[PDB]
Parts: sequence; structure tokens; C-alpha cells
Amino acid sequence: DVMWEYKWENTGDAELYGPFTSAQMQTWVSEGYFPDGVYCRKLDPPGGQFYNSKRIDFDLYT
Repeated sequence: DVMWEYKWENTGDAELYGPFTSAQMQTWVSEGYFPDGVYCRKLDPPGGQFYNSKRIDFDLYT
């Protein structure tokens, strides 16, 4: 149950969302909701060093 998140912008104030299953992330990303990519990140464990959805691997978690 790898949970993730996505931030439209790359600021320290930008609103953060995407607290859905890694699967739900692939949908939005694959669907086209993020044509320019988003600041994808994992909820737990929380850390840092964001990564563009277009630079993350959605075939090594679920």
C-alpha cells in the first residue's frame, strides 16, 4: 500500500496533494492530468528530494 503525493508547483508553500495509492497516481499521470508532470513524493515514510512524475518509476512498487 505505497502511498504517494503530487505538488503542481515546486515551492515550499505550493499546495500538496496526491495522498492516494501509487496506483491512483499512475492513473492521473497516465490519464494526462499532469501533462507537464508534478512533484511526486511518498507519504510514508516522509522525507524529501521531490521527483517529477515523469521521472519516477511506477513499475517497482505495486
